[PDB]
Amino acid sequence: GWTFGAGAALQIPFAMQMAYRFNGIGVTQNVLYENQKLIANQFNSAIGK
Amino acid sequence: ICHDGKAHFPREGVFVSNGTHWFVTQRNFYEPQIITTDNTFVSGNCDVVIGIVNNTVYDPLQPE
Repeated sequence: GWTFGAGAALQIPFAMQMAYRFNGIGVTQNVLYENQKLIANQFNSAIGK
Repeated sequence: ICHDGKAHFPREGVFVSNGTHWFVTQRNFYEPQIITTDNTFVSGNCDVVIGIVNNTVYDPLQPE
């Protein structure tokens, strides 16, 4: 995540780190937790153009 | 977590367990607490999230 630049590295799964970041712009967490597949597909298609 | 056929998400913090019990704590310090309905909100049903577990959610007032 972002804890390796301010101390010691601490592990965390990816799908929860994305919710952590997603909470910082206004939208809540269930929006991400209910649309994981669509977001993964969009990201995968975006990187490749 | 999933209780009574519903999905409960945390308000501020994470879900942690010591092996046989579940708690709620802040993300930057270790201070365990018991799960009630005053620090979670419910949205949807129990078939959309991946990794849902089972437990019981304490109701603080009505059954007391």
